[PDB]
Amino acid sequence: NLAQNEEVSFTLDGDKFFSKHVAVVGSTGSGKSCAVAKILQNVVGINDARNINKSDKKNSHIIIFDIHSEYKSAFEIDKNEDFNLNYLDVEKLKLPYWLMNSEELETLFIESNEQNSHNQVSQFKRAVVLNKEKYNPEFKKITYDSPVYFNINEVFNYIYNLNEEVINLPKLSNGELVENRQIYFNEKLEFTSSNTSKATKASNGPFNGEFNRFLSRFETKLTDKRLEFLLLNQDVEENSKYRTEHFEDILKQFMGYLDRSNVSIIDLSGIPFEVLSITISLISRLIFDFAFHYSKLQHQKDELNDIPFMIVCEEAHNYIPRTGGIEFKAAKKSIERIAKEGRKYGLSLMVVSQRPSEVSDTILSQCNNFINLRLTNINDQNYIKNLLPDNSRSISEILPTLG
Amino acid sequence: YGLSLMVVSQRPSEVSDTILSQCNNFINLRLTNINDQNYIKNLLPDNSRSISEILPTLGAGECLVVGDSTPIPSIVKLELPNPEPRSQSIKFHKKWSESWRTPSFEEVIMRWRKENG
Amino acid sequence: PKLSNGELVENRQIYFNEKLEFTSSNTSKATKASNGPFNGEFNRFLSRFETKLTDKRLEFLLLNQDVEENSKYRTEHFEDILKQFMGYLDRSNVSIIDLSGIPFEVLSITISLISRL
Amino acid sequence: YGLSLMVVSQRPSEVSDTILSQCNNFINLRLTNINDQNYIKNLLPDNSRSISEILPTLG
Amino acid sequence: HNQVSQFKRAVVLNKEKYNPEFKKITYDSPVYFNINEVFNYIYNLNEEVINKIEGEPSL
Repeated sequence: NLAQNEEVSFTLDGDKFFSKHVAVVGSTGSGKSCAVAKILQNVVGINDARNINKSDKKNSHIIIFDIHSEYKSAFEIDKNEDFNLNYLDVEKLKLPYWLMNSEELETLFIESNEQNSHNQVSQFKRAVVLNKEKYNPEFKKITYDSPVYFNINEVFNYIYNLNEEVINLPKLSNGELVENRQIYFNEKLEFTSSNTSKATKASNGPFNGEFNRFLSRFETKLTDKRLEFLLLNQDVEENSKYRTEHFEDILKQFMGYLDRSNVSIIDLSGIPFEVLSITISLISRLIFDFAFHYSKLQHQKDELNDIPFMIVCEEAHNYIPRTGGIEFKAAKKSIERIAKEGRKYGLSLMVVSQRPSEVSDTILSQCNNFINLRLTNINDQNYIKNLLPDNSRSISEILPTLG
Repeated sequence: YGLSLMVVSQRPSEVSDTILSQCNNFINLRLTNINDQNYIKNLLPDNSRSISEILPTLGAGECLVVGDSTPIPSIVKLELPNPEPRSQSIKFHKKWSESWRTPSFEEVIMRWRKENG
Repeated sequence: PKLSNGELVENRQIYFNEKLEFTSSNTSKATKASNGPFNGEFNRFLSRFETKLTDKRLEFLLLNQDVEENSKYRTEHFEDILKQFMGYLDRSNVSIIDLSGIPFEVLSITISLISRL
Repeated sequence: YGLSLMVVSQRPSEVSDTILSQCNNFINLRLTNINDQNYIKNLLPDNSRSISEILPTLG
Repeated sequence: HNQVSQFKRAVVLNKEKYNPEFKKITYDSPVYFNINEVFNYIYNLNEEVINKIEGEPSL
């Protein structure tokens, strides 16, 4: 209802509002979360804690990137009204680590708080691609960026075979002269000493004595409970139940199609600050790929997307900052991917934030609708007023005077 | 060498000045951004800086022409093209008014990889 | 440079045809080996370069010459190409260049190429 | 997280602007430096600019 | 740059040696690291001499 007159009903053009990006910024105390929740209940069909869409389930799609777990009650209703919510907390989230491109894998495993040693990134890359090839023989082209299943434990055991003491033709001190190195992944293995010689050379490995602390940090990662949502600890059966043929199931639970939930909250409260960007980028990349393939498949029949996706980004000033370090590179890349393109393939981003003066302009300059609440910071006011397509003596004077 | 430019932009304030200043003739439609207003005012010749104040008020289908080719600035009404230009954009609201429609979510994943990758 | 099999390479030009395996660094005198000036300095460069080559959405650039029949194109495959942009093949008077499906990170490069041509 | 700031200074033009802008309420005593008064005026909420002209006079 | 790298390396080494139980020994970790042997570590790096006699490895 209009602020000036409470009897007149105020309405917009819905087809021109959600189909394009919207920026939602403001300040604490003005109910910015209040406005977001009201718009969300209006669009999904929550009215007076009751679902209008009882008999039939409307095709409303929403995925939310939550960092507080302060939006669950915005859609948690009594069960009798049949409005299910796909609550994806840190515990229930299942994101395989083998659908993960080169940069993300390297940043997750290889990158450390120190300076890396030579011939470490290359060796790990070779181990991962070789294990991908070994586990997936059916697939023709297997590369470092190929999303195919592999075991991180086998790669660790390969790096655990740092201790080569018998070769600088194979000379391995397993059995007598074992040739194939594929047994490296199966077991940790034990070799003999260097105080011996034969027809060939029996001295230290070319990589000998250079991965030691890399094994220390790496195995520390392999036994991390906070990172349990990557299915990293593959020893347990449930972590190994998901395979290349199971890429289907892990993606339904993002779309909520496993439980036909119109709203899919992805609660990222327990995600470590070191792996948050990788998670955001992976989810964004897979959503964009799904939308791209889905749209391109339907061009043959001469119609566009049937299931549009709507993504909201709770305080996105963190992972797409205006200025920042290398921590949030992949998240920025993926959010830019869905920002610049996604109108063609059926994707819309309603980014929400508290500080719009600290969010990257490469994503803020593309929202065709804005709902800004009360502002207290002057640079916030100036930046918002400059970004707004229409501001003529009536929009530039109201931002601080809001209630 | 037979190359001249004509620029089409929603926000003239963001296009680099290295080209917009090279334009001699202008087709100015309705504008609602003060920065665009001022930037256009600055680039326009002084002969129309008085009539240039009408830019926030051009009705639908009306454009203001300023430059050398026209003898004097004028407001020209433009006839609709035939066939009309249309973009196959997706509007989200009607697709959200329908029931749940499964993608069958199999052939898309098959299309992810053309043969094997 | 010394190969793993021991054959010294006199011409580096063999690198073009295939990849080659080398020997290991040794501090002794009978088989002394030293790392090259560019040893291990292109690992991230190589990874990103393979990532760019293996992209399926960038097929218009014809980057996968190794397995596809994209090596057919030559210096001989030429100005009949140029006439496609400008429309002399079908005698089209309007050269519309749609760039909706082009991925965003290669849009500027393609625009620059067409403009310079 | 349960931590807040109540900033105290005599030269607001010298304190970094990226914390003073975080302050929501103000306790303004007499100010005699014009460069500080202009800053405190520009940082204040709009409803208080008219009443803020008392700062040089408060005693 | 070399000073920063050497100092952080020495601090990490001392922190790891004196705190074996902790795993993610980082340069910001609030664990004990004595400065006398860090200064000594810089001293010995500044005065180290490598042996290049043939046969034995260069240590």
